[PDB]
Amino acid sequence: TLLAKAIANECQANFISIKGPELLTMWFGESEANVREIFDKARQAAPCVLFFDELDSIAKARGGNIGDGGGAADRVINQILTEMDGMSTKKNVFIIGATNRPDIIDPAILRPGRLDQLIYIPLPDEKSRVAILKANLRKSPVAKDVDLEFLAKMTNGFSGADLTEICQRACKLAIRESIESEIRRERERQTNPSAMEVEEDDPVPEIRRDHFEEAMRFARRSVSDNDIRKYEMFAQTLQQSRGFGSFRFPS
Amino acid sequence: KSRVAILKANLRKSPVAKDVDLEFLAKMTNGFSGADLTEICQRACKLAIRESIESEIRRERERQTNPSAMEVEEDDPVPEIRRDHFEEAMRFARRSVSDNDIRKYEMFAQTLQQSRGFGSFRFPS
Amino acid sequence: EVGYDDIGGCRKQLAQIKEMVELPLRHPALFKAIGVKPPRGILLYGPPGTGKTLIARAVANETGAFFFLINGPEIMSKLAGESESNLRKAFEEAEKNAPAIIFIDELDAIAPKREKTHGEVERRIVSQLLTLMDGLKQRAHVIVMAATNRPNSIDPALRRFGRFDREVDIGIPDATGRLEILQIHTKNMKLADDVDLEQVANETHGHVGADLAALCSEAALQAIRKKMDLIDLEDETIDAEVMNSLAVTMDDFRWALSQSNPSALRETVVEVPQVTWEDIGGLEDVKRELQELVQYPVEHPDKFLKFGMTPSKGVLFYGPPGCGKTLLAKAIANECQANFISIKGPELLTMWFGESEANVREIFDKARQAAPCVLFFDELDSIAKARGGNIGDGGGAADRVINQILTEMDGMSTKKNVFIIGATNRPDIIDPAILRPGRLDQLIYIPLPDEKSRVAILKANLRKSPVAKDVDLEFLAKMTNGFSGADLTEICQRACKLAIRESIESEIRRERQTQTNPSAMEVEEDDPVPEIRRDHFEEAMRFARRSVSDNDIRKYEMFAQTLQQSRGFGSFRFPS
Ligand SMILES: Cc1cc(OCc2nnc(SC3CCCC3)n2-c2cccnc2)ccc1-c1ccc(S(C)(=O)=O)cc1
Ligand SMILES: Cc1cc(OCc2nnc(SC3CCCC3)n2-c2cccnc2)ccc1-c1ccc(S(C)(=O)=O)cc1
Ligand SMILES: Nc1ncnc2c1ncn2[C@@H]1O[C@H](COP(=O)(O)OP(=O)(O)O)[C@@H](O)[C@H]1O
Repeated sequence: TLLAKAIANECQANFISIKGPELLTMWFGESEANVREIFDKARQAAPCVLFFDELDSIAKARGGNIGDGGGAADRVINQILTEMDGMSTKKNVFIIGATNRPDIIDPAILRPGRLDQLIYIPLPDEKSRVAILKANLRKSPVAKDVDLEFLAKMTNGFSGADLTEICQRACKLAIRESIESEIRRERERQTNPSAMEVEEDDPVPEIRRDHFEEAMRFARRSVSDNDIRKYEMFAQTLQQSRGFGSFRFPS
Repeated sequence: KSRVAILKANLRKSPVAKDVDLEFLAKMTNGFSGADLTEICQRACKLAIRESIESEIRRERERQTNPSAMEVEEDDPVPEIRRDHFEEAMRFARRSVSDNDIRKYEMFAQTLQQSRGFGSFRFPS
Repeated sequence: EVGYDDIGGCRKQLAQIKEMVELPLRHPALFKAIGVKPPRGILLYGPPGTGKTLIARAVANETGAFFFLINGPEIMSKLAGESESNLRKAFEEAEKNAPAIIFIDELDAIAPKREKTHGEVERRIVSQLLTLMDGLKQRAHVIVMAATNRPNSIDPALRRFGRFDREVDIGIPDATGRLEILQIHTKNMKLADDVDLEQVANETHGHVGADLAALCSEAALQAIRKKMDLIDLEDETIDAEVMNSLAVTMDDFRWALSQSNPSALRETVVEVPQVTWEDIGGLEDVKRELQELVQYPVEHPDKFLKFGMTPSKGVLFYGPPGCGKTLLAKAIANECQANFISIKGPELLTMWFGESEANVREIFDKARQAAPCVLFFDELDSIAKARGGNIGDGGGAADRVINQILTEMDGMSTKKNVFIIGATNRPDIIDPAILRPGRLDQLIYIPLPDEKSRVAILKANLRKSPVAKDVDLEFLAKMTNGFSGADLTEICQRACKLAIRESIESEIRRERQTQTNPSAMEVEEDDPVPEIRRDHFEEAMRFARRSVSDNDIRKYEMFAQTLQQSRGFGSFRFPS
């Protein structure tokens, strides 16, 4: 989702995001004409990047291992395909689809004239992890003592969500410690009224190494290696053959 | 290159005319296995042998009717596997290994791969 | 005034209207001495903005008939009890100036009742209009033409004999008609030399005559905004020479096209496909068979009648995806110069999910109106796949949409012009009833393109792109042992993409070089990559892939030999 937003920002084009709950609502309510309205709205706001976040939600709702007796076709995806086929006229709307379950996605979605350009987003690398940590912690006051590159490198396979959770937990620990400390310090001034008022400011003005260590103590890898293995399988399921790698013209 | 080498090795014993461009045959065989190339070579040799036996026999059958009739010229109707024999062989060319089970082999090779994320590993300087 | 020249689009229904109305109007005295009933009413229907009123006015002017226009809401906006007076007076006045043409624009407002018929006064208006329309005493020559978006929107009694007994669907103009509409709408703006109106016409798919006029006006306004505003020299009346100095550039038209929003892109297209047999490199047996089945009954109907044989009006293409079945259908339609209607799978799936199969009736009626036509049901197996294919539903292959299609086909053949073509990538799951006689019985198998076919496909895909003569195409086609048409198209597109990226990156760097190091003398070396080269194609082929596996080709071969002509009659000889 962030990548789609960034690409929209670079082109300075309007961004429309259709999350999975909206698609599920259209599917449960048997109201797919909303797809027509959504596409018309995207057409009006041109240049736009129409992003269908978590497009595989309907397939998951119907199953995924056994599912319904019928095929992958569903009402909402069929309407989306009809709108896309009737699209391209506008020359401005660009459809971006994100799916965590490529195996269950309808194959018709990937046919030419549809979302054919498949892009694989892998788990963030060490440098990518450092950047994600910096972005998450840009607003929060972080002490220079806490080394971020070391933390990013330490996280062997943490996802962006996992890094965000670690940062949020560290901030929560810092907030709780600051609140508890200033609360006690206020008792100390109520219990023993000091003759001269001299506030020492905040006992914890910025996030320190100990906060991050305690937060990382609870760090967790949300994404298991088996689902990464399935994604690697699909990626190599879009394999460019194995006999043309040396293709040379006759000269 | 491996296909060219396999074709050369299979045809070393058989007398193959220099005119036949074996590299073209190897490159045209997109995904044939070694067994398929050996089968093609064997079929070409069989075609050459059948043609030689039929032509020499039919010549002898006609010649034997008149005693000493035609000259004593020692003709070899087919003395080497010709190009037409190789086209004859390729007409029956078959792909033994389907792309799906090659997919399965590459799948097992990926599963055996050393995970991911340790490529950039470097000791601290 | 307005005439046939003003009427653009060359959509070939204006000719039909002419043939309809000359003698009733051009030769009115002739019908006095001959006992024949002329066309009392003609119902022109189609998408709004298609020039129906313009067509009626042009016909009235070119035939000399007194044209009378009865605006729908003009009478509807009048007070109840006196609007009926307006309609009656309109008919009387048109009666006085015999011959006369009475045009009722927006007829779906005066008589919108589709048997729902809400209200009270509107029922009076519809009934009185019915009395007047049926009250034509066949005296004089008043012809009542009406405009309506769709035939079913107006009251059915208006559609009955003697009120509106014949209908013409003006429909959306086509590329040729879009170009002619652009020419008619661009004749006094002094169009620039660079702009040709041909590229704009091709890119103008989905627009109507009103849309074309609006796009031209928007381009003119962009030209006026770009120039002559900077100078800001304005008076009560802009100087003619100053305004003439400007020329509408291609960029302005491109921006206008970007800002078009055509008013009915979704409407179904009835157009003669521009595809030709050249695009498909082969299928000679298939090409000849298609030529037979479609072209022979019409080119030589007499010989078909002589032997008492009724030609099959249905053909079902089966084969792997991306082999050109849709293109083959378009080519066969083009050779016969017959309108082509394509019903893709999404439409069938929409009708099935929505439980609305009456659309099949509407589709068949539209195909019937646009005769000669080739009604193609692309990817007809979509519903079967949606319901399953290996296990599927508990029921059989029968489904609502296919059943409606079968009913329409059984009720078809009367028209003698509509030809049904079906394409399916899963012949095994297709309903058997589809293949019964009187249906799509002629099964045609489209195999993977051969080496020569592959060469032709590559040439067709790369015809527009600048391809260097160095890159040998026959070698590439031969190299691709089993690539489908889609695979070859993907390879060509990837090569073009690589060339475009390289050209963009190179000229971008070259521009840095001038910005970083301003050269004393400006001497552009032109484009660093002017055409697609061997290296681009080699890199693209590096990613070439075979979409169609050999196992699905094996299943198609099985079905093909599942239509096996026995094994004992091959030597059948008569006793002599
Ligand atoms: C020239 C051209 C431009 C185009 O459109 C460009 C465009 N403008 N705004 C946008 S959208 C906005 C941008 C950021 C967010 C979205 N786009 C656009 C188009 C496609 C993909 N992404 C963007 C289409 C098609 C063509 C052409 C190509 C070949 C030929 S011929 C007969 O073979 O010689 C004729 C016509
Ligand atoms: C003579 C005839 C013509 C016909 O129709 C010809 C036709 N015209 N436009 C078209 S359509 C257009 C053409 C290109 C796209 C579609 N067609 C047509 C008909 C069938 C298949 N394809 C086209 C039907 C049936 C007959 C006859 C055959 C035998 C007998 S008897 C009693 O046994 O002696 C009586 C009548
Ligand atoms: N083929 C054409 N040639 C010239 N003008 C056209 C054409 N098609 C549509 N128009 C424009 O459409 C405008 C209004 O459309 P109209 O003729 O009233 O059809 P409708 O009543 O169905 O909306 C006209 O003012 C005319 O300029």
